[PDB]
Amino acid sequence: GSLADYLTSAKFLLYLGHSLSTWGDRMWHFAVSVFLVELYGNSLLLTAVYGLVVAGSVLVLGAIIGDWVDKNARLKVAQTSLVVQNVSVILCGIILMMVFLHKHELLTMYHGWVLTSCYILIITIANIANLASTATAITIQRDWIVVVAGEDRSKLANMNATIRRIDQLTNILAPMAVGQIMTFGSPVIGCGFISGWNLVSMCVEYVLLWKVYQKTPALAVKAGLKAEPFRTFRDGWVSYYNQPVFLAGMGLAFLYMTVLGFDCITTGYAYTQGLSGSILSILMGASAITGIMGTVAFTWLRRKCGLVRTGLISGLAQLSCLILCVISVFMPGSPLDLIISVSLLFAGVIAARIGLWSFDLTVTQLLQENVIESERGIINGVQNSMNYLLDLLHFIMVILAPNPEAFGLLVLISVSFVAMGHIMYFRFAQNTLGNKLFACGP
Amino acid sequence: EVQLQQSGAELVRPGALVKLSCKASGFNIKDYYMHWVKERPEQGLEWIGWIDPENGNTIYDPKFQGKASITADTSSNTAYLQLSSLTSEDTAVYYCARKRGYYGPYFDYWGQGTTLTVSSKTTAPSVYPLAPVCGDTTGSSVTLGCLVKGYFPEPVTLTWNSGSLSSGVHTFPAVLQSGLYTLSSSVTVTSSTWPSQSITCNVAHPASSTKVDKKIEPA
Amino acid sequence: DIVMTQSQKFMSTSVGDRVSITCKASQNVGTAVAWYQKKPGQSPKLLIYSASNRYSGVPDRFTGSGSGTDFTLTISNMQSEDLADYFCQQYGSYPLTFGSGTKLEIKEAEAAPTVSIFPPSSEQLTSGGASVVCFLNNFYPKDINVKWKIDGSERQNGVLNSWTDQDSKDSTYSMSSTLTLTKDEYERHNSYTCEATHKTSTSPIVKSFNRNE
Ligand SMILES: [Ca+2]
Repeated sequence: GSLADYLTSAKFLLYLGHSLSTWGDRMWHFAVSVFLVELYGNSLLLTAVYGLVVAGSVLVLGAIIGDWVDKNARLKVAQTSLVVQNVSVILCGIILMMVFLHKHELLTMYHGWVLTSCYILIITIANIANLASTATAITIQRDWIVVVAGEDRSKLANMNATIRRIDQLTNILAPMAVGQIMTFGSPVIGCGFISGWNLVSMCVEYVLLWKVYQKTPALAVKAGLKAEPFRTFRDGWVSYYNQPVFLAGMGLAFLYMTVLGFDCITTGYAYTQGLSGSILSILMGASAITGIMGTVAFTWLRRKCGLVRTGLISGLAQLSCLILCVISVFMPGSPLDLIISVSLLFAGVIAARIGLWSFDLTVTQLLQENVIESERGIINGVQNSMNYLLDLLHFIMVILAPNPEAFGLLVLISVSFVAMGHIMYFRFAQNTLGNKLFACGP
Repeated sequence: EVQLQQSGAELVRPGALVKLSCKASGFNIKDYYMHWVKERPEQGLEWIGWIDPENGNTIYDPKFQGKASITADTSSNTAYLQLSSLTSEDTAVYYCARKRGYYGPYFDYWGQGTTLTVSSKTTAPSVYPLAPVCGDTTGSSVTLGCLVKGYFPEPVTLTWNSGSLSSGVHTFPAVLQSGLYTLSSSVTVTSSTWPSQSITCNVAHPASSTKVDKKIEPA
Repeated sequence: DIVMTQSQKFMSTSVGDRVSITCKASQNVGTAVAWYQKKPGQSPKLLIYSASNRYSGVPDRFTGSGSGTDFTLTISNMQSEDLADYFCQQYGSYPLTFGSGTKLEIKEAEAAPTVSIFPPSSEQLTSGGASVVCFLNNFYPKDINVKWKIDGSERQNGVLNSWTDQDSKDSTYSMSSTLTLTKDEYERHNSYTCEATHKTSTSPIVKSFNRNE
């Protein structure tokens, strides 16, 4: 009965839906990345262009997407989001398979611009898919995790942590599956498989969400119901500016500007120095494990010493491991100048990942619990927009100077920005638990 | 339904120790923040501090740090306020409040308020009164009055007109002087009864059982 | 800390009109302002939070407005049960500070204040107690001034005044003043006066009683 109890319940169905959504949307993302690379071939520059376009679009559009979410009905919003995202995936896949079948034929069928037109259409549709995914993630996580968790702060925390663990495991195990499939036949078949997976996943997820709605009756009472884009943008941004939790929300955003974060740094440096071929799997495993300890440490610290003090401790940890990284880069051993050094750098990045995940969970919970219900849309959309604005600045920094001394200067600047973010969070903390900021023991 | 119950009517000698209870019903105390608020007579509200029942963290106001403590008990679902080194200033009304988060928009539910009085002496009241009719001219004014002085430690409930309460009767608010209390009440009605057969005013002290009646005679 | 100020303390209003309560902060607090209503011998209850949003169950005649530094609470067509105490609170930063509060009242035709005098009671005099009392009843303007001219001198010592509250019957205010002196002090005098400086007329109403009568 207990096993049957959980299997039905109201948390497990939400977990299942989130897992399916993330799995589909990451397999498709990596498949899109590989296909475009195969088509053009120019690495680094094109990936950065794609990321820049994505971030620039999502900033502006999510600013309005939050408003559209907060002033409609929940079930309708979720259903619309799922439908849009999956239809977008199907159409983009159809076009990609078409251009693969007749590359040179489209290149000269009428003009040389057919190929570029198809390329920009692919970019546009893959973008629309990302907007839909952002919208559904916002609404599902924020609104439904807040309402289904009830009044128990402990249950809210456990649920946030479980979502983040599901996300890290899905990242580490998804690329691998995409690879095995894509490398077991002509590309046209991998695309087909991914599209079919997405469609069946959409149907099952709609059914699961309807079922969840039927078990939480408090999900139907929305307080508030019972040219214009510029106005919405301005109102959203000023509302974000005037919120009592502003300095906290900005503190997270400054953490996104960093070359010290994974993915970019690992690919770049390993390609320049240390390809190996087996160390990268170990690094992926280490990153996953440390993310998991970050989540569990967040839970324990929140239970023991409260929220704000959890943030301060997480910040201390991340800053210490990044000082280890800076000592590493300045060594006369010369990683690139300005084997021990790369190890030190990766260790710094990993422990910084621990601290970063703890801090992110803290800030997310603060947002969830201290924001008035009617704005559970505007504020979150604006925060996403700002995070991706800093990510765009990071991309500008990466593309500007690709030299080794440039990499050293980038490390220093990223550490500086992390420090400024943590200083703003410290000011927010002092403005709350004034004087007694220390003394973890109550 | 949600409500909070408080003990009330507390009298304390200066420098003593006192506890104020706050019992919540209908919800778990550990899920919210509990705040304590003070209200002085004819003064604005002041914020004392708050407690988190989950882990027992307490934040107070700088002006209240040295003499205020807040404790909570989740097993009995109650909260307690501790005041030390009380002076005559501290007499006030104290309220229990419930808040959602660190920067919650509002207080949705409040207690009923607890009256704390730092007093020094207890005694009975003296009622000396007289109607003035010395060399008056008009006989159509009536305007009699009574004055009770030196109320010990309670609030009198003086009733005039011997239960034949005319609508023209005003009970002036009591005032504190020399650690005692004083009050007066005037009735100006039934002008034909002035000098003629009149009624009496009865004052009763709850804390002293001093229920005495006096009839206002002419000068 | 942030100090919150309400400039006006009394709103003299009639029924059915619109009134505006002003709350001005000393710092750019943003939007984090709430309003409360409380009645004598009661606990305050919510009216508006975040300066714009209303609370479920509140009547619609209450509206909130303002932003940044200045905030206002608008009452449309108020009735006989909205006569209470209102104040504004902020939650932008700690410690939380409450407004001074503003109370409402009602309008009535201006009226003159009556007066009366009473000599020291003989029973109190026997117990060596001298206390003179004057009672003014049914005033039209709440503000009034009294001057106890003892022995042709405005002696500003040992005088206590206690004003009443507005009566629901005739919407009037009354006050009583008392002057306490020693038993020998009353005997060593023959002049005692008390004047009332009301706004009804420029003539100062004064009733007196010699110590010989
Ligand atoms: Ca999908």
